[PDB]
Amino acid sequence: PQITLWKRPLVTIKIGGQLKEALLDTGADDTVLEEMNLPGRWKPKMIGGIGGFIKVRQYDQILIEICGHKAIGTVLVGPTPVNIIGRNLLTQIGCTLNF
Amino acid sequence: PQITLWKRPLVTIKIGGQLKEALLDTGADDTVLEEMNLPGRWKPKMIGGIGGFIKVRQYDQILIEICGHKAIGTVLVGPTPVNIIGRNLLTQIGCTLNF
Ligand SMILES: CCC(CC)CN(C[C@@H](O)[C@H](Cc1ccccc1)NC(=O)O[C@H]1CO[C@H]2OCC[C@H]21)S(=O)(=O)c1ccc(CO)cc1
Repeated sequence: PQITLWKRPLVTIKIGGQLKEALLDTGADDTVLEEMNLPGRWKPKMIGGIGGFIKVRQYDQILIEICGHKAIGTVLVGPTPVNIIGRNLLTQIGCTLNF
Repeated sequence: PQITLWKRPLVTIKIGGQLKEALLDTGADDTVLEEMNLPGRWKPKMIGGIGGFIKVRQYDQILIEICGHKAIGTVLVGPTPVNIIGRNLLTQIGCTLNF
């Protein structure tokens, strides 16, 4: 689809078998989701945003479906204000900016 | 143009008579620029993201030229680590997401 930006680009995602809402975020290198239980091993990591750095759980090679488009990649879980889909998965679904 | 997301979507902008590099950020409601001395009146504001909040100065009706496309609207100024072009100006230059 073509998505205009007069509203937040929110989409439904499916991860770990559960549906959630997420923000398509071209300003995020990484995908960061709010606290949730995910299967598989994880490693502690740190990521920095506009307000400072937070600790996250890094899940590698996680299956995640974004508006019916499949992606498999790194998902960070931690105290983010909003579920964000970052460029590491936006590239996998073929997302581009156009003007 | 069409911008892929393999790398950060940085473009050259013109504001207050200065050329800068800024992110085309669909995850940002409003535009936020690194510290700079703009003239005119402003209003204090706090904006939040990963890591917490920063204090910024809100200027209204600021002209920014993004890759030759003119846009005028709210520009926040504060200690952000990156210049961020948010949706309030992305819509004005005709920017869309596509996949
Ligand atoms: C509330 C939703 C977003 C935060 C969750 C909003 N952000 C824009 C986002 O694109 C930032 C923009 C950004 C980019 C680099 C450094 C600071 C902020 N990217 C970001 O935080 O990505 C992190 C995950 O991937 C990594 O790679 C970049 C940092 C990490 S934000 O910078 O905090 C922000 C911007 C403008 C406003 C005013 O409307 C309010 C918040």
